[PDB]
Amino acid sequence: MKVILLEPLENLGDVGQVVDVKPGYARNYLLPRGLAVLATESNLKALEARIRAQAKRLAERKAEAERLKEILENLTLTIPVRAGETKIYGSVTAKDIAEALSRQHGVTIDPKRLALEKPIKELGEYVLTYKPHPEVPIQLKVSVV
Amino acid sequence: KVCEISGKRPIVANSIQRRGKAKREGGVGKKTTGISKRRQYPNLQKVRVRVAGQEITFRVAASHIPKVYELVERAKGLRLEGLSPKEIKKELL
Amino acid sequence: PKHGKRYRALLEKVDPNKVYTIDEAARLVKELATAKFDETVEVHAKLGIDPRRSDQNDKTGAIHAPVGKASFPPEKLADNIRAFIRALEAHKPEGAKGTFLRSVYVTTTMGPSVRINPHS
RNA sequence: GGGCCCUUAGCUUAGUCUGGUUAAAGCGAUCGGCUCAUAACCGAUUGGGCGCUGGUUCGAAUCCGGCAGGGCCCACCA
RNA sequence: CGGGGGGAACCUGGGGAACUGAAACAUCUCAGUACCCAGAGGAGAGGAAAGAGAAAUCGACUCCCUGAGUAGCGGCGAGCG
RNA sequence: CUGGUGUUGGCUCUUGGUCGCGCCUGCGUAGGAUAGGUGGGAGCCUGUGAACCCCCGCCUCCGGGUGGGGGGGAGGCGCCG
RNA sequence: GGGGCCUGACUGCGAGGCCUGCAAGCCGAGCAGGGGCGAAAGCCGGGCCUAGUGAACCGGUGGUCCCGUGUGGAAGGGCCA
Repeated sequence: MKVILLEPLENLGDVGQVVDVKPGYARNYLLPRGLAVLATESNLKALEARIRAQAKRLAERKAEAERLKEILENLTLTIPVRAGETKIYGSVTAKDIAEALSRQHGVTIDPKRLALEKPIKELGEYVLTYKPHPEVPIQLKVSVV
Repeated sequence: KVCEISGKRPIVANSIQRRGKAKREGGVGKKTTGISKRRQYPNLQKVRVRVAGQEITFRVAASHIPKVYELVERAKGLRLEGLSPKEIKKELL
Repeated sequence: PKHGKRYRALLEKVDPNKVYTIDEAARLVKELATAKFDETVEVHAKLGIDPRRSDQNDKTGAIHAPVGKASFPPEKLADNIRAFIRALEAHKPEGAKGTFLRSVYVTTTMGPSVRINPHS
């Protein structure tokens, strides 16, 4: 009695998994409470048809998410910050690193999705990395005027 | 009575009574002491399923029980409402 | 512990659950016979005969005898594994029911045993 | 005539499938103490070709076949 | 849009006897007959091979003639076929 | 009346028959000693740490057989007899 | 009645008769095969004789020229006992 699951259970669990039970159990518990469904061709194939469509769907958020690897990692950041000495005038965060990062030549960034922390606020030179899976490393430029 | 899926119904069968040793084995053979008419009924049970809002139930030969949930599945492609589990059952194929 | 080392390494060259031929067996007799002397090849075999039968080895139905040394060519030990299998199949009693070549295992005086097949 | 249960000193359990080994018992009479009787009431006694003809083994109640003994049930009967 | 009810037989389906025969009787016979029931129609049924069965075979189904009281079935009885 | 099945499902407790396999088991005379048969059979054992002592558990014909662990340290064992 | 060898208490038949409603029952010379006793002629197909018994059916064993559902073989029959 093949049966595709949902709410992972003991000694048989983890969604979309197919584990055969006894008609009795499936018939009057699992199917009644929506804790699984018949491993029918109908569903059984529509499973893979949603198993691939999430792997090849995630293979686009780590594929086109990787075209951003070998591009905006080496082509280092060029930030003309208005600093001065040992403590800049405007720190540095997404509102900074990213903001102007965009200006450079069209660099789209995230608010905290990178390696963010506290806004630089300290003249020198730092470098962080993107995120996640498996992410890409890029630098920074603590400029002065 | 009668199965709502397969239309299985009670058939008529005899009730043969043999005696003696089977020629197959020892010898002489078996003799029939009495033939009697009788019925063999299907092993039909009651199957309650939800489907839509109403309930619905089935007098179905146990043998076919599954075919019940085969319908309850492909029953989600039709438009079954209007408070009536009498028309919902009717509906199912 | 239970066995030595000259035997503990020989358990590495034999599958605990596998049948072999009279070629890969009469050959594996060389590497498991690691004794400072001429190890002896003894083909032990369980028979399908009654122990307390006057007309049907020992009193438990398990015959056995040696027919080779640890230095004899891998092919000269393949001549007596077929000649000792045909010597016995030449004395199967009339009313002796049950697979005669019930269980055959070939081992040396010391080295481990490898359950081999008497028909290949 | 189909099978499936079974066969030691009087009775009636043995041990035997796990041979190289001791056959013990109660009942049974006898003999003794017995007491001013008898279940004696103790005691001492007191026996088994282990059905039989044979095989293996240095060895057979025990393991090897070839036959009978009853008590057991099964079943069939033209 | 259809159904309902009727129709002398004929037809198909669902049920289905006993007297009788066996010179008793229980298997067997009468008999899937009588009868009850539902339905069809001027007919009904069946029908284009998951066949037949021994022929380098035939080629839907139905009906008549043969085959044949044969092959067989059978308290191997009566009889059935 | 009754067993086997179907309708009939979850969870544990305890348990049989089997075949795998891994370990143990055997104490009549005498024999160093608690000898399953029968064959191989002159070498394994030990630095995969042997001789020796303590704690510990199982079996026990109360004689021992034997597993684990620390210490320890270069010695045990078979033929022969 | 006694003894010495012996097993014809053979197989394959059986002219011609007794008895007789049927079917049963009884007697039987002689030919072939291979035997026993006897020197031989010969005698022997159980017993001085008349009772000691049971058609068919259905099955069991043992064989065997037989049949073996397309073919080979089986299954199961037939024939003899």
